[PDB]
Amino acid sequence: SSFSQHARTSGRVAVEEVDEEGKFVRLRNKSNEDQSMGNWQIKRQNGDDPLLTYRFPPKFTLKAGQVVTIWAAGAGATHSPPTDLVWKAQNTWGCGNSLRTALINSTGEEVAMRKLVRSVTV
Repeated sequence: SSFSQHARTSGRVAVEEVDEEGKFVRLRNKSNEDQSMGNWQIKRQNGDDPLLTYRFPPKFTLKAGQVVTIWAAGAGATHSPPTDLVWKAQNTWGCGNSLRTALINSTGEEVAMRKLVRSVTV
């Protein structure tokens, strides 16, 4: 339309419930390989606006079909590990044209991506 919703997956991760206009990324491990989320980096490019990333803690692992939730400080989400990873340096994305969000896996390969693409999307 004048907004297209997208996400794309590696398999053993899917961006399963992607909750619009910067509310949450509900992340599930859709194929059955247990992946180390202590070795993650969640990263975002916002428009022609700033370059952010959020870094993960070296202790945790995602299960072959469990659920996890990562998101932004004032999005209605609590600071609640290892289930709700709430980041500080942005509270959500209160203005955007084309937002590209993606998680970098347990070995540093990009595996589960979410894109919200609005005003001037070809």
